[PDB]
Amino acid sequence: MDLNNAYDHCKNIIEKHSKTFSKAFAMLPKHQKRAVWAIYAFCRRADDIVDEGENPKEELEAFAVEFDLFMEGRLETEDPCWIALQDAFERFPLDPAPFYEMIVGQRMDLYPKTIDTKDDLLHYCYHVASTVGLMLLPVLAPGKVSRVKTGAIELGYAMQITNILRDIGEDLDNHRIYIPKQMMIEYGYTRTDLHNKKVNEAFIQLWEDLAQDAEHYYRNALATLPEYPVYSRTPVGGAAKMYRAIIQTVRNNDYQVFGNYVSDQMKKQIIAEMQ
Amino acid sequence: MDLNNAYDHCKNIIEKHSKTFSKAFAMLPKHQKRAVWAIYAFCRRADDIVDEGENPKEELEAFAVEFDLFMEGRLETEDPCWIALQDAFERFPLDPAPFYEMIVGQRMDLYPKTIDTKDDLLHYCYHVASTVGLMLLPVLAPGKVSRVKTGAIELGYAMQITNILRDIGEDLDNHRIYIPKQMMIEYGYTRTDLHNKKVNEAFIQLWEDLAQDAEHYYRNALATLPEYPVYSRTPVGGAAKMYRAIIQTVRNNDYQVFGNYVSDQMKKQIIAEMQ
Ligand SMILES: CC(C)=CCC/C(C)=C\CC/C(C)=C/CSP(=O)(O)OP(=O)(O)O
Ligand SMILES: CC(C)=CCC/C(C)=C\CC/C(C)=C/CSP(=O)(O)OP(=O)(O)O
Ligand SMILES: [Mg+2]
Ligand SMILES: [Mg+2]
Ligand SMILES: [Mg+2]
Ligand SMILES: [Mg+2]
Ligand SMILES: [Mg+2]
Ligand SMILES: [Mg+2]
Repeated sequence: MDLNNAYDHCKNIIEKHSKTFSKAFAMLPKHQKRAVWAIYAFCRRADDIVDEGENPKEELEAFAVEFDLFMEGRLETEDPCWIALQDAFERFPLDPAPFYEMIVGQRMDLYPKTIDTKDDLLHYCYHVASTVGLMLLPVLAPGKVSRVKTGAIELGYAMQITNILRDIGEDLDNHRIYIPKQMMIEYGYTRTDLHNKKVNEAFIQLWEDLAQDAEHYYRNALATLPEYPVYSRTPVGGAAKMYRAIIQTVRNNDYQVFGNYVSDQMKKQIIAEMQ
Repeated sequence: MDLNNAYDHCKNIIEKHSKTFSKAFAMLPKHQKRAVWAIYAFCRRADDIVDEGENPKEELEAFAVEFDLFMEGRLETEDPCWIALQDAFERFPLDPAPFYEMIVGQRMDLYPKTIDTKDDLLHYCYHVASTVGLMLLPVLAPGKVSRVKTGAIELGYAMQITNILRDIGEDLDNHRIYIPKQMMIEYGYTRTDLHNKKVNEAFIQLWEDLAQDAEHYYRNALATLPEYPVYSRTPVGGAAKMYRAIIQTVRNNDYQVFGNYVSDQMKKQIIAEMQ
């Protein structure tokens, strides 16, 4: 297909995966929006290989090999995702380094893993979420990367921690735990408590501890919003605030995370306030 | 109850939990056999708190506090397990140190844990299995503890590794993995493979690697059998060989450990050959 239809393929991927990010980034000007769709599709394919694929090691290694060929300018393909990404790399000064770092992060999920400390948690969040922010920065803030970089990394932390806090039960059903072990020890929330899906006062203490770290990172990220060009402020601030709202949604549902969505109407409220 | 009925309570515990250990240790002379029942009951209560209890941290801490009171000679109780254990400690020179170390091992199972290396695996096996052997040694080999000690520790390794190899699926269903992560990486057996309960050629390579380590430890332990007094050789050698036979049982069932017992008749064959 031609470039328009290659980008349209990527628009469908983001629209199907995330109402929050699709709605936020649709507000960008044309070529920035299309580049974000292509970059998002690269992240989505990597994460889907590891989180949903049948042999994730072999399939992720093949994905990494293809991206190597892509960066050498030598990938010949009809895959719409690569056609779109080729244009984005040629149209904006995208840096391959965070793309490689994302693949490093996805490798972290291939084998059994225990998060021991908050520092362990942030190392994981950096490689699977902060890198996405770094991938997007040349599109969202041309010429201003170094002054918004730290906020973008911390927005990554905030969003990934939020994801983890929403998904404790879903991840447990998949034999994954991202809650730091030292935090379960600090608050007396045992593996047996988690296994029984117990929402007790120790659970809430631990959950709120992590949630407050996420809230701190969101606040730090939002403080950098005036340094973005005007056309990125509502997309980035809107993405940040709709994802942050997952936290209060879980609180309002009494921390029941063993069975949470910001409502369509609430997303529209947040976007309207940004605008 | 009196001492006879307190020990009988412990005989029932071992008979219900393990046909292998009950059959092996019933072959000991009277007072050694009764002491082994009491020591086994102490191990069984600790492991059951952590593996089957409802709040294992609080319940294991209370168990540890009671054992502290017991060792000070100040526990007043009607619990048959403590009455039996009191007699065993007064009748034989039992060393409290491995009893404390067992509780350290049980604490290891309270919170999320990843075994990374074989050394990590052996550290766990030492604290939950080798300590049992060390607890029993003054009863099984009076005056010969230091010359049979290393074999007893390695028999602990062999038995716990065997237990782990038999129980991979049962432990996975309980959100526990004892297979070393570095071994899954070495052989290319991913967390997704394990989650799908796949018995492929990479699984068999990993399983056989661990099984051969266990076989090495069994051989080392059995080489020390001539240093035991005659009345302990069939109990210890018989316990060792019936538990080792779990390995070949799993092999004969094509490594299907996601749904294995040595048969009653096979246990009788092993005991008869020892005798
Ligand atoms: C606009 C800007 C500067 C940054 C926005 C993009 C960033 C930094 C992160 C996206 C983070 C997440 C959690 C995507 C969901 S993938 P998932 O739901 O499958 O998550 P999982 O694989 O369970 O971790
Ligand atoms: C006679 C002599 C010198 C030593 C014999 C006793 C020793 C060293 C170990 C007993 C080991 C095991 C695996 C008991 C099963 S408890 P379980 O089936 O619940 O195991 P788990 O809690 O899953 O690890
Ligand atoms: Mg995912
Ligand atoms: Mg993921
Ligand atoms: Mg998630
Ligand atoms: Mg057990
Ligand atoms: Mg146990
Ligand atoms: Mg077991």
